[PDB]
Amino acid sequence: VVGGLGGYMLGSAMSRPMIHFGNDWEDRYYRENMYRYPNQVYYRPVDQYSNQNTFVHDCVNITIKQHTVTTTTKGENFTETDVKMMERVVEQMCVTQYQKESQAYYDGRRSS
Repeated sequence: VVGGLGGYMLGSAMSRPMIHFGNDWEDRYYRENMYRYPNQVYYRPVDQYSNQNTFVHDCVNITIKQHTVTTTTKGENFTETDVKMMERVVEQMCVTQYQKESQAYYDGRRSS
């Protein structure tokens, strides 16, 4: 727990997507430095929620407050640029993550 976190669950596993920062150099810089960013995202269970917006952005909030602290406490030091790029990343991650947390719920709750 990040010294707060009301129960937050970690993700599953996703990869490096191919972001669209809309600057040529940004698309290069990320293509090299993408490994700095997390391979999972922290979410809340779908068990009540409403609004994909807040699922993704509270996920992005916490995750960019977790994989900072988790690493920024070991003497890594995330650049400003990395932090803003990581936003696009963890946003597109947690989009796909909520597709699991909704579907694995709504389909898991079938049985046979």
